[PDB]
Amino acid sequence: VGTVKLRDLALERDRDVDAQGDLIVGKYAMGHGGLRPEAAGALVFSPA
Amino acid sequence: VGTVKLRDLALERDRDVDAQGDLIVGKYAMGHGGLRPEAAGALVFSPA
Repeated sequence: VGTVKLRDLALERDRDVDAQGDLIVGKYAMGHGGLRPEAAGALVFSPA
Repeated sequence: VGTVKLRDLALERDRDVDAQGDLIVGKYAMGHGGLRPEAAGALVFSPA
């Protein structure tokens, strides 16, 4: 399994005057996938 | 009678960029009530 990164975590603050409030936000961007099917497995329960 | 203040009068300004203007605001917070019933009265009219 592999991962590709474009951006990292960040925080930001802002103020609103039409509603008398405050704001906080965080964000990033990533992607995931699988590479080799011959290096994986699982253990399960037998059918009832 | 009495009065209780939590915040006092204040003013504030802002800038709007999507309508090309400015804003001005004023605000406060208060509450009112009565304390002593032995120092009050009223004058009225006779019925009918």
